[PDB]
Amino acid sequence: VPTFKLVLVGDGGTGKTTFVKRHLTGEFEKKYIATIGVEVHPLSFYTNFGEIKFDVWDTAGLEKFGGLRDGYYINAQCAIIMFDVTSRITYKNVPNWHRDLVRVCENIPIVLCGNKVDVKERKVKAKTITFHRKKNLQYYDISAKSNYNFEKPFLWLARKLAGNPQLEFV
Amino acid sequence: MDVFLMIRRHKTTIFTDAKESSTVFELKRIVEGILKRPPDEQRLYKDDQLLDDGKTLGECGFTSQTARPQAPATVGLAFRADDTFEALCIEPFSSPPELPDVMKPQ
Amino acid sequence: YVKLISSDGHEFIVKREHALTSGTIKAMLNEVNFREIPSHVLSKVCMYFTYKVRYTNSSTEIPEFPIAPEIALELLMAANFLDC
Amino acid sequence: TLKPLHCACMVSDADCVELLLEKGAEVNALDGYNRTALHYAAEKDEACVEVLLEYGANPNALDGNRDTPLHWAAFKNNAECVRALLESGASVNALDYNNDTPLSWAAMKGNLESVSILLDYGAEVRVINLIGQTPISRLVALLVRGLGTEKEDSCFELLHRAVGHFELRKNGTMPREVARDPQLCEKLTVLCSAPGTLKTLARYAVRRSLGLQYLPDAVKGLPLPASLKEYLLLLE
Amino acid sequence: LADHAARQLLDFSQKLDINLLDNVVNCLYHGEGAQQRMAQEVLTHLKEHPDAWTRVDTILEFSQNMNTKYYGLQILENVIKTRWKILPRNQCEGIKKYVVGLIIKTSSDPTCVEKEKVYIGKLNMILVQILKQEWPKHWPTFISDIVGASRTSESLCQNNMVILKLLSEEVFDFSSGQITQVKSKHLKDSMCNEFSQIFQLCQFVMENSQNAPLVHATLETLLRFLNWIPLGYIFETKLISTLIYKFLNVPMFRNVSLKCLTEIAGVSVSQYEEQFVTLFTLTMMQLKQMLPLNTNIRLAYSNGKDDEQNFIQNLSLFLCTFLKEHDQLIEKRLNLRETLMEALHYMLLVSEVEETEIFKICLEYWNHLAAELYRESPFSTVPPRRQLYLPMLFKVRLLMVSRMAKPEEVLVVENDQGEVVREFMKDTDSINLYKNMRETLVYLTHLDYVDTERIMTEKLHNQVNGTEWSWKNLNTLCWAIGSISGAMHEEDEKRFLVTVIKDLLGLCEQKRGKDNKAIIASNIMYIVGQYPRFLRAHWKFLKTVVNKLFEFMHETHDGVQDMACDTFIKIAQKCRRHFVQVQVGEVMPFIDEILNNINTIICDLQPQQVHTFYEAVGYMIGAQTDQTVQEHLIEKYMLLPNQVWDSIIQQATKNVDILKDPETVKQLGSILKTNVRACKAVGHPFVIQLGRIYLDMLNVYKCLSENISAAIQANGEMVTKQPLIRSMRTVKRETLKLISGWVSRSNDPQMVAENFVPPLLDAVLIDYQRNVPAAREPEVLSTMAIIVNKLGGHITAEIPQIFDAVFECTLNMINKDFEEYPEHRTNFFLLLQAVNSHCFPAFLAIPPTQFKLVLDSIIWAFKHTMRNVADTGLQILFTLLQNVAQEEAAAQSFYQTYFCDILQHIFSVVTDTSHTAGLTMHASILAYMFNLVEEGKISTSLNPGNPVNNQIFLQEYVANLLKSAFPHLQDAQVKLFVTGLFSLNQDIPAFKEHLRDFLVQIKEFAGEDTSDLFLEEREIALRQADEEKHK
Ligand SMILES: Nc1nc2c(ncn2[C@@H]2O[C@H](COP(=O)(O)OP(=O)(O)OP(=O)(O)O)[C@@H](O)[C@H]2O)c(=O)[nH]1
Ligand SMILES: *[C@@H](CC(=O)NNc1cnccn1)n1cnc(-c2cc(C(F)(F)F)cc(C(F)(F)F)c2)n1
Ligand SMILES: [Mg+2]
Repeated sequence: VPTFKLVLVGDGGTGKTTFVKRHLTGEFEKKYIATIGVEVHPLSFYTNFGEIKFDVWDTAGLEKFGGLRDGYYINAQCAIIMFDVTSRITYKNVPNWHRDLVRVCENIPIVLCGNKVDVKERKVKAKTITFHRKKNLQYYDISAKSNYNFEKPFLWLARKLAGNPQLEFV
Repeated sequence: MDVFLMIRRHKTTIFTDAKESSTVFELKRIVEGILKRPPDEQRLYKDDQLLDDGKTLGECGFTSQTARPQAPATVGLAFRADDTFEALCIEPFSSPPELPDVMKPQ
Repeated sequence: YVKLISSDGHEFIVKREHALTSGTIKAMLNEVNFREIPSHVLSKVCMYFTYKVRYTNSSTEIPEFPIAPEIALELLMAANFLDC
Repeated sequence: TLKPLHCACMVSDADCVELLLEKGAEVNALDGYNRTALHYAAEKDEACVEVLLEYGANPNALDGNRDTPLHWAAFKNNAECVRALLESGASVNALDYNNDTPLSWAAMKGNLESVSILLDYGAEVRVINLIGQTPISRLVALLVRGLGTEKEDSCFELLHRAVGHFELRKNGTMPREVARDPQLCEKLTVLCSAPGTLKTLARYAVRRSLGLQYLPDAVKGLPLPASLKEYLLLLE
Repeated sequence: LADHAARQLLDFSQKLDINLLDNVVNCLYHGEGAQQRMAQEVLTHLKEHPDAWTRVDTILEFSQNMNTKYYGLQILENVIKTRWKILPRNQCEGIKKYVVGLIIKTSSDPTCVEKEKVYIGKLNMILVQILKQEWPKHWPTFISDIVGASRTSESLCQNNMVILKLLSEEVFDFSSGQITQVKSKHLKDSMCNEFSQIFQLCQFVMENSQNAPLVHATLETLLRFLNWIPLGYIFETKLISTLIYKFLNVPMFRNVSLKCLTEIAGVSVSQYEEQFVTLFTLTMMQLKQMLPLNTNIRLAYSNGKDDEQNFIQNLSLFLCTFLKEHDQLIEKRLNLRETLMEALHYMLLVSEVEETEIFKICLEYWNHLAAELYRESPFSTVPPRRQLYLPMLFKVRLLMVSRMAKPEEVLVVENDQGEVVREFMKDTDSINLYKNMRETLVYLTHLDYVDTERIMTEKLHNQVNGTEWSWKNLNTLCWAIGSISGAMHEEDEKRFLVTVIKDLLGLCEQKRGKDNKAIIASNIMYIVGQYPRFLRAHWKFLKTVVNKLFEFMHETHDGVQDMACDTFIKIAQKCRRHFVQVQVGEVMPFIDEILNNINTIICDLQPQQVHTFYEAVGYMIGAQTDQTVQEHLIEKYMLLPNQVWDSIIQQATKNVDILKDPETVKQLGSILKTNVRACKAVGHPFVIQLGRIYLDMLNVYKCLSENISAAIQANGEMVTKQPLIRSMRTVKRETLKLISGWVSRSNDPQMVAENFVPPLLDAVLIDYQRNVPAAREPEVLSTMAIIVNKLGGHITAEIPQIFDAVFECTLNMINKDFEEYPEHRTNFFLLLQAVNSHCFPAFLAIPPTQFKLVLDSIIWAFKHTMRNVADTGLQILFTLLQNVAQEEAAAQSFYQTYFCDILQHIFSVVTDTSHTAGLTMHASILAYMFNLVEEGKISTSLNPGNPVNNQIFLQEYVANLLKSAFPHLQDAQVKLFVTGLFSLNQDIPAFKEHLRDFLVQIKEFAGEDTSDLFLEEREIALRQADEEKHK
């Protein structure tokens, strides 16, 4: 049956672990438990064309608690490079993570997610996220707790990966 | 409720409103009001059918539904011409002209 | 009451205020003679007088006033002359 | 889902429609929406309407609801379109599935020009559609909402003159929406209660008598005085 | 499980078992649970130990599976990054030769590439690190050797182009934050000198070679290099011509050629105009060749595959960029007018693509064009540029109206441990898209308002007769109609909106069925809400709209009621004035009629709609100017909820245990929510309503606090899942929200302080202190924070009481660990910042122990991980330092007691990786501290060295501290860094970059001037910086 793996990247303070935790169990988490190394989370989805499962790998975004760095990316077919709209610096680091990712990937499907749009202090102004364009990256404004666009990244990745532009979750 | 009656005799024409319960004697005083002819010297007809002076308007051939102020009912009247009931004669109105060409039906 | 005489010589008797509806009659104001109004129109205008004064300021719906198409032209002319 | 002539009417280009009418056998041809191209011509421009009418386009072409092109011409207030369609012989009292005559739709918008033309061709004012509305009723409903301006006032004036007399107090009382406008409800009530001058009634009877022909030219043959025929043309 | 075999991998006393290492590395990528956990742990520990050479030189040889060699390369990269300059030169040369040999052996095995693609790429990365650290001086011939090997064979040329790409990246785009400023400058200078030698090889492989993989690699390399290549190579050669002719018109090269052409076009130089013109002309010719003007681009994209979609997007990018940058040039070039129009048509066709990103890209240029044209002349439609562009504007407007992002954004969110509400978003991506479209459309309307009117009329009519009837189309048209608002003179707006409303009502009558009726209802309700200017000139129509809205709020069909309430509040906000006055022909102000009917209008709305409706009414009342009339209005306005309030209060007085009745608690919460909305809308005068319930509100708040504390004690934290507990916590939060909101709106600080404040201190703060920590309400702090922010000094006297009540108990929550109780941290530090910024004298008065605890709290604050907490801590500290500059009496004591510790803590944070976010604040604080030092302050920080000027003692102290933290730093490094601190004192950006530079060095076992220090260069930079801040 179909199966893939998924690796999460993005400097700390941008909700990398919260996305996977929510999708796994559904309830939000507030504590900023810094991620260590990588955690393997088996994930599942159901669509009009059946069930597709992701083996999600959560790479810590902190230089001090990262682990193997790019080695985690070796077998990955898809990944989300995420940041925070409230913290401007988290955006300036997106190109660095993108570089560290591609050099070990063959332009696989990659989605750029700008987290924490529910916060009303949008430090990362819209109209200045032009980077994702010139690297053919799919950009989503998202929020982990308010669930805004909370399914678009996975849906788009499934569409590009399983190869079925009519794919849809149910 | 009440009904409106059209009183005619020869070229004469008089209009009035009368209740259904009104007796034809009431209409006799109404005639007297403008005409010097006493009531006994008056007799009334509905399309030549003599009207009993004691008969009430409701029970006669006149009623509000039958006659409207826009659509009255003609009433024939006769005097004692030479101390004798003159034969009822209502002079009809001048005949209407002929409809112009434009107004004929389709 | 007032007595109305048509062009054709027919005479019509109506109470004052009823017949008073006509502006021509108000200007006239106990007799009125018409050289242009035939009897078949004088009776029609009298019926209109009673109809209007009966349904004047009527709360309930006013039933339509039937008019014969044949007389319509001279009926309108007479109404204008009397400016009822 | 439409023929090229219908699209040409969509753009409403006189040259395109007239040159395509060389194939004009499709002029009276239905399409995906059942709209005869003359409908679009009426909706858009008068020149297309004229040129289509030149080549035997059916003025009374129906549709999915039988809303002949005259109805749409009136609804859009295309005065020239309406007058041309009528002059070419359109059914002034054409009835849709709701019986909404073109005059009813013209009143729906309070557009003065189309209403004036339709009355001038002896349109029927006392028509009532299935839902029960009437031209004057809809025009009043527009006034209640406060929309419109002196133009709608003049349109109401013309309809009041034409209808001879009218009543709005359904079941002896005004409709709820009208009630909330006392300074207008009073005017409507006093109009309803007034029987109407005999001259207006005679005018209405004459206008019914004339029928479907073009009245102001028709009245020229009448022996009535000039001022009074003008009155018959709702100049007062 | 094999952990007993696993933990040997860290056994460096014995030779590595390459087989076991490879097995564990592979199981990492093909393991799970404890296997993956301990595998990654062991690998991370293994990568850290010193004997990396013995492991690498063995793994790269005897490793079987590729990722194991990859892990070995990662270890060697760590070695090259950390210990490079301290390796013996023997091992240096051995490593260089070994890696170059491995690269040559692997690269040339097939003709162009092999399964080692990741492995060879990482080998390239290793060599790139070696080159970064050895190139300009130790290998002055590497570039020539690379060029020669490239000319020799393609199996070497392609990998050499990859190497050059990687190096150019690392040297010109990823330098800051990973390489010292001076070293980066040196490398960039060397590359500037050595490029041409690469450039000729590039031109050869581009114009003569024909190995498609190689040429694609060369095109990628040129793209990357173009970010910094000297423009002489770009615009003064045949590169553009070769690109266009030989590579833009074949599927596997057009993408990269187009990217390169885009990058070239983006340049903004002025004297390369002719090169740009030729670029545009040839590119358009080629585009016509491959992409004919009449192509169905939308269908092509929908059916096309990744290559076609990418080409479409990059075509869009090239056109947009070139036009935004130089379109004026071609516009001036008369003969190319046809090409200009053809490009505009290209972008029109592309705009039809359904992809959001592509549509946004095109809309960017569309907005730029519209704004430029509007600036050219503000009057509506002759301007030259406008005269030229006019024919396209019709299609521009048609597209803008046919597509229009929906302005609204509504979400359903559950919060407060299970309470669901409705929320709106401000500036998500979709809202910004709508904003851009609306701005462009408004400009266009200012150009040709008549044409916009005509188009919108036509589209609406098309909807009417069913020719184009569709919910999607109707909604889009309505959003487009609402987009313009006041865009035209109010007479034209009058006519246009009259026509639109007539048509929409006609359509509503025409259609039938609940679905169509609901859709049309939502549509018109939206349209009216967006045209307050018209409504304020038509009292009758406004009244009718309000009445119809009232009618709708009784509707049970979903979606109607919410939209009705939203429209009502939107109308009230923009039209509040007309509801509280007698309009012509009116007897009483319309507000009075509304108030009398509040009983029945809301008989069917759910509580949220009720609150929104009350908010709208409150907005409507605020317009009232007469104080007495306003008071009567407010009395009647709040009459209804007050009745339930008083009933519940009386019942509780009879028996307080009713407060444990969930229904009563819910009703109280609803009443408080209504009051909160009313306070938000009405503003300051709402106090009259507040005073009527202030005392019993606080009393019930206290009672609920007691109940919840007892429940938590008897049941622990788990009981918070009880809906009853949820309800009490609701009540509390809403009470606090009301109080804080009114204080925010209030404008009589003395009256507030002397009347409403003390009851809080009585019935809230001691409550907070008494409650079990778990149930303590974090919002409590925010209320006092806002109260202080508004009152300024008037509340100063009570600051010690507030602090003794809340401060000590709060810190014990947030000092044990960095994580738990985050909201508490945020609220507490907001309160602390407010106190410091407005009530500083309070800190002077409180005992010195309390001040010491406050400083400890600030340090603990800016030592947190969450960036918001850290920034708040740093801002608090900076404000505190600023204020102390005035309290000269205690300023010296504060310095002597805390300055050295604060400086130590700042350096501790800066020298840590997990806090680079607050680099700017660190720079500002340090610059301020050193300005205080150098400019002169009376006291001396060390009694034994009393005559010793602080300017010297601090230098020595900081140098010693840095040495203690980082022993491996060379004394010259630390001395230069400290001297620069003074030198870079007034140039805050220079100071920040100097801090980052120092942060770079500490990560490496730097050598004794072994290609790291550049001391003379730094001396010159700092000495002038010292002169710079001097003057
Ligand atoms: N406003 C807002 N904050 C969120 C949202 N999701 C998560 N957060 C906050 O961000 C933090 C996310 O922590 P993590 O899940 O570990 O993700 P991270 O911030 O990238 O940290 P690392 O995974 O270790 O790199 C949480 O502690 C939340 O406080 C959200 O949807 N909206
Ligand atoms: C037409 C008939 C109607 O009322 N449709 N809506 C529903 C829906 N569900 C049940 C019953 N009726 N119609 C539709 N919308 C309007 C209308 C709405 C508004 C607004 F203010 F609510 F937007 C105002 C007006 C106005 F201005 F009074 F004409 C009409 N009418
Ligand atoms: Mg995490």
